Amino acid sequence: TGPGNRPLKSLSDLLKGKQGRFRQNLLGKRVDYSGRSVIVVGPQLKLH
Amino acid sequence: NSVPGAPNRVSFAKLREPLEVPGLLDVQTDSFEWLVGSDRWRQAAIDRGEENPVGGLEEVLAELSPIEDFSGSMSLSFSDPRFDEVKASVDECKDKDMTYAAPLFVTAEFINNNTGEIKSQTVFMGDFPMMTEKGTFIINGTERVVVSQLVRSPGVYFDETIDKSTEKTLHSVKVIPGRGAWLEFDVDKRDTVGVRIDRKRRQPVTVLLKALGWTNEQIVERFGFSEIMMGTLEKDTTSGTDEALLDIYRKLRPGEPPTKESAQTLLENLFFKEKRYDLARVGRYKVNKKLGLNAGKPITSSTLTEEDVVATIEYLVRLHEGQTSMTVPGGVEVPVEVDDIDHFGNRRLRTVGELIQNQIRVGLSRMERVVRERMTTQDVEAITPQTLINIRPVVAAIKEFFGTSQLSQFMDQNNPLSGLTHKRRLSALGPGGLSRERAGLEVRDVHPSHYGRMCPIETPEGPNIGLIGSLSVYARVNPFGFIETPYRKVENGVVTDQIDYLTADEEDRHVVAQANSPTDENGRFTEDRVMVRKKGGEVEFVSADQVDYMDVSPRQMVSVATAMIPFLEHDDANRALMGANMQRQAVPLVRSEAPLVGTGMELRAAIDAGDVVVADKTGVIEEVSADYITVMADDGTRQSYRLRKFARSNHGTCANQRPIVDAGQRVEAGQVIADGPCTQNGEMALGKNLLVAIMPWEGHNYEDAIILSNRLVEEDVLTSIHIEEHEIDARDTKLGAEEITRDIPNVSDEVLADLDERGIVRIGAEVRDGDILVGKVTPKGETELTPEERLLRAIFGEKAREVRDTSLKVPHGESGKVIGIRVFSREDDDELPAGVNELVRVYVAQKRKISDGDKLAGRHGNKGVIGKILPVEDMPFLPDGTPVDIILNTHGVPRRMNIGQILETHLGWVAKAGWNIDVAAGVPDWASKLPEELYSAPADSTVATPVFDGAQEGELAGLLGSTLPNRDGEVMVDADGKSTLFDGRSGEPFPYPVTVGYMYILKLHHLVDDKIHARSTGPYSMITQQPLGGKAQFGGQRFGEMECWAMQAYGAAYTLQELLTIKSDDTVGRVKVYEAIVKGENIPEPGIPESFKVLLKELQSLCLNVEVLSSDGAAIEMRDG
Amino acid sequence: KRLKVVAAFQQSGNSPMGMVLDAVPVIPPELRPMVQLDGGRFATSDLND
Repeated sequence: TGPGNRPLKSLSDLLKGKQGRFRQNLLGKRVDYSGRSVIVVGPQLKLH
Repeated sequence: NSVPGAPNRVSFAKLREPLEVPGLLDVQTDSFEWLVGSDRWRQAAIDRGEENPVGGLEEVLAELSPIEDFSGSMSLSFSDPRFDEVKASVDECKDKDMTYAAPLFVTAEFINNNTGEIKSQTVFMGDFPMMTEKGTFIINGTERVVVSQLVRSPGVYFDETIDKSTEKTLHSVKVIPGRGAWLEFDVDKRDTVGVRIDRKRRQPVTVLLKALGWTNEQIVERFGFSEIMMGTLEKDTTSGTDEALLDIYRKLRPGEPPTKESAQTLLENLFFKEKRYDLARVGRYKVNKKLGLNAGKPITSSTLTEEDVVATIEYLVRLHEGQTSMTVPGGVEVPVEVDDIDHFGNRRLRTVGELIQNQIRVGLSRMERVVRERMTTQDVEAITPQTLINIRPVVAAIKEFFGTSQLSQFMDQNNPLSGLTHKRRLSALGPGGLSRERAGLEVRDVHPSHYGRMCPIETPEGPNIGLIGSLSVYARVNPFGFIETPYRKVENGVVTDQIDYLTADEEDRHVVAQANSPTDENGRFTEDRVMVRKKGGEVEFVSADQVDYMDVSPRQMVSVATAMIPFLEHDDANRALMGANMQRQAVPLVRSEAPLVGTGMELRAAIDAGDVVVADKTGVIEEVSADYITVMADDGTRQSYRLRKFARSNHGTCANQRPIVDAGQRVEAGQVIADGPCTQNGEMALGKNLLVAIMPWEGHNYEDAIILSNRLVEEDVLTSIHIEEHEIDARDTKLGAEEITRDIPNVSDEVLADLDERGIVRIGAEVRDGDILVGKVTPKGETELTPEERLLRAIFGEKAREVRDTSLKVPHGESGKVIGIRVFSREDDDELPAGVNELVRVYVAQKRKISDGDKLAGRHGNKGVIGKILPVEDMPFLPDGTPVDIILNTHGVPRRMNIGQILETHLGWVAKAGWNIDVAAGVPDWASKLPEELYSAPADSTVATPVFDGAQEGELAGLLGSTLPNRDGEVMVDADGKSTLFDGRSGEPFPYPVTVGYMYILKLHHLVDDKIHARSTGPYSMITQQPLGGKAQFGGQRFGEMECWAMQAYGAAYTLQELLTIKSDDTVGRVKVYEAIVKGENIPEPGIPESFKVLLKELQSLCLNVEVLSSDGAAIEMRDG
Repeated sequence: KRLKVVAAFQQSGNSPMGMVLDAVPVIPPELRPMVQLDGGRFATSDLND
């Protein structure tokens, strides 16, 4: 453990878990040209 | 009535209140004043029955007073904790970013036993933080709240299980102390009682009994009533006492060579000593009550004893046999039964004082270790108290608690209700408590012991459901940490005026009636059958003679937030939960308006919240202004009150106070003198009353959407002020010093137009996105410029200066007006941190109107985002010509079981219509139980509907039929609560009447301005070259594994490939794609993501030979570049 | 089970000697960065320790 009684992070801890290398950084990433916002209803729009 | 200056709000309540609502902030103030040991706490303890009350500091000092070394020649003692005056006021602490603390002095005495010479000095222990008058701690300039923690009290707990391999019942008992080892006894399939000292393996309890000094004859004569004990004793296979003690030592401490005295010392240290075992006062009391030991004696010892262990074993064996009674030798008979660990008699509450006391205890233990270390190294005859005491660990522990602990949180300051509920919160999470993952569907339940102690409605609906709750209105806290609730004692069917505070254990013994039971003028129950609650909840009907207690109010089970929902009993539990949670989230508007229909918990909630200004002593107003009020008094003393004006709260909202008094007006002590943010005339006002029509409308309110009129935008009805704070500091770097100035090497000239001579913006200057607020610059060092840049600078003459611009700029998507600048400089003796030379903070205020995407809600759990803001002439209007303000869909009401809003709507109309019941030919039958003051009201009058005792359906229908006409002498809404609306954009009246009324709606703190985010290219991460995340960092949106599955199912290989490669990780691909897009060519082929190379390096660092093979069979090097 | 492990070692051309280490590889520094946070404070990756 280090300061605050927090166990140190080894290589296996890098490679394992949901927060590990594989699941967090290889099967899913953050991408450019992307946005996010609240949705409201537009009834005058077409299906496309 | 009780409040001196209060608006007139007629009430539909039909029951008298024997007990008034207590102080809503006592749960914090009482605990902290117990910790400090104030005089009023001492007086309260004495008047309640006392022996020698001691505060938390006194208790920890007394438990640590004898500090002796191994030789026994020296000792150090601490006594007499004393607090001096406060270093600074609250406003100074918040302005200068200080801590509201007071000095602590403890008298330390050193005794040298061999020579008999004693020394005594007054030792300074540090600046102990002090709670303010509102229950908050100002730490580093920020208000923080310590949340009470629900934990399991120490004691003995008996449990029973059924085995699925043999279908037999197995019992067990666990002794759970505070800061001690665990002792468990159990009965297994082989009917062999086994004890597991600490967390070791099982051993028959006969071995433990023999090790305690007992013999075979003692066990036979003690446990001669049972059979399993005899079977265990026959199979012990260990005779005598020394052999059993050696076996216990070998099992407990393997690898240590045993001797005769070591095992005895180990056992004494484990169980029968104050050093390493401490059944606290709560634990001692619980064990004494459970086992019937030491009945009457004061709680002085705090350690386990052999009598307790033998009583526990006897209780366990008699419980397994089936006996329902047991009398320990020299004890009082107690019932034999299992214990429920979720019972409120087994769960206690650690308030702020107890947590601070535990932290002080840890700090004192560290200080004692340091003192003992220093005692043996220094020379005698020169040791003094002040050369041994290192006070640093104590203050360090206190600071660590106040800045790291989960139970010390930022105060919620959306509105006064947010803070009031925050201070009254009971949390089951934190150090020594449960975790949100290791908690099953057993503790997240409404136990029948929560009635009157914990609100079953108000709890988070996310992953923390049931792990966080709120205190009830009338709930108190025992000195032991248990929650008490008041009940009226009844005798022979007559309800008396004596109120007794009972806990869950005391409540279970008696049978408690319901506060709505009809009583006569004296208290005799008019009806024989009475609804009561028996032991295990057990709602039942009993005769009027069995009852021995009654509730004080119908709303004893609800909290403050849940008590402000009118027609609560008509709403389902889920919708009421949502309504309370969203009512805590309202934002203050520029102008406040109290609801037409309320519950009466508005004066008390606003006054006890503290955001309102209340006169201290009776007198007359002399000078009233927008920022100060001067009050004279009959005594002859002037009181000056300063009002907060446009002050930013913890969450960005505007918190300003305005006077509601005039010069010459005579006020009374306790009368409200200046409203707060969400306060009108001293009452809580979180929203606005709007004319609502319940109907579908062209699909613009489809699926929980809301249509608003444009009158709200024009007249600034739902308009709120939001203040943002930006701070920047010029520190000292290794390459040079950072200077705040308006130089800014490479910019235009019009950017620096709003900056003054010192390089900061001017007050009142409007700022847009990207505008410079504070002009800073940093040393750059020697860098090799590009030849093209050098040639351009030579052409244009702009000399390259070795400074890099790091100005403070307005974040993306933000704007407003500058209203305040605060400057701190080290050269003016300002307590800046190390290295920092200058600091400057700028406040930007913005007025936000209602817009599409903002979330509105009500008090009944009906929420929705605005999907349309129609013009005034497009809204449906009454035949008088009055347009409606909001349109709510019909399809969302019936399937959510929250029709209380509809009732509110009807009542709201009557409130803003006036009514006059026609008392001609006698009082109408439906109005038999209405109070005489409700027979007629004028227009715009406000009415009160208490939670579980208010207006009925028949009274509502009668009042709908009895409303008075408008200015034209006609009625717009008939007896059914429906009106004939016209179509705004067509002119034809709607074919059927539509429900219209007035509803009180709230503007929640979920605005699109804080939600909208977009990015094309921005900052990236370091190890894996992927975009950051979050709006505050201009990050990207995560394309997780589920989205990858969706793309794979669609069959879109190229979209997925480009998303993974050239938008996240392909370092060359990103710049090539940007260049191709700008120049207009085709998008190039993707490369290799960097995350794969990082993974390969991480695998190789684990001595794994991972290599990529080509078709030939060679190895492909990953060192391209 | 023993035959599973032994035949696993026999089929491949490797040797069991790889289970005992004589040298410990060290990851490149940029994967365990020592960065200077604004204000002068530094940061470590817990692998340096």
